[PDB]
Amino acid sequence: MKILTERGYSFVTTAEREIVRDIKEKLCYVALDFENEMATAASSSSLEKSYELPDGQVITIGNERFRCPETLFQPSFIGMESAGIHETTYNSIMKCDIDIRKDLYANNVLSGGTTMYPGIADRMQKEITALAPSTMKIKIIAPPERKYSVWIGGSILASLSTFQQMWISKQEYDEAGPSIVHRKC
Amino acid sequence: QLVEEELDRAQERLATALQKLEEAEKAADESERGMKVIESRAQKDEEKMEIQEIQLKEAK
Ligand SMILES: Nc1ncnc2c1ncn2[C@@H]1O[C@H](COP(=O)(O)OP(=O)(O)O)[C@@H](O)[C@H]1O
Repeated sequence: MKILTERGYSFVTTAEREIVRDIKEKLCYVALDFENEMATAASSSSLEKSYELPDGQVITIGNERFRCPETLFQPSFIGMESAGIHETTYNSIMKCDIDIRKDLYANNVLSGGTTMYPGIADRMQKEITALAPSTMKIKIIAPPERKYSVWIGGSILASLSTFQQMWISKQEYDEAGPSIVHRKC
Repeated sequence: QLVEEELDRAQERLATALQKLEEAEKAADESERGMKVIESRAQKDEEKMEIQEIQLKEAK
């Protein structure tokens, strides 16, 4: 919403925020190499696509398409101090015991909606490969339905027979108070 | 006789005009049908083209 104002389009309402969310879900992708992608978009106009708001009024966006999700890898674009998702993944790995991180390097599982951009698995693998030692096999696992992985796994879990003793019954709550939840389960 | 001759001649010509209008609106209907099917086809083709071009992008 903030980066689209430099082309003239101004979305300020909450409804317009929903419109911009739809634009993001339809036109944005992750660039494998950000710098030369930027130079390419500057040179030609083959990256420009068009979107039609729900009153006519087509809008055309250029390098915004990949500048929007690039923030995941350079969170300094929005004034945050953290590191990109590739770097926090690598740090979380390197915070684990040296014997399991070879098997962690090869089972990076992606989940949730924000991991649905075209080309995010390739960029992620490139970055982690550049960070990790040159002997490990980096494998990014990105299922085609990863937007509902949490719900699917939750149904699998709640269906297990060995899980039917892990519920928090009403009686346990009546005994222990709301603090039952984290104190035991 | 001028009154009644203008009357019935203009009336039958008005009938011909309304039939021409019905023909014109049916032409509008068929043209609109062609337009809608063709634009839907164009939409499908364009979205598939975009999928395939980005697939070549990732592949290469
Ligand atoms: N195809 C897509 N491409 C890019 N982003 C998407 C896509 N689909 C959803 N999103 C983003 O994912 C978010 C919703 O994802 P979701 O996993 O449902 O989050 P939550 O689990 O918190 O509800 C939205 O903010 C939207 O911007």
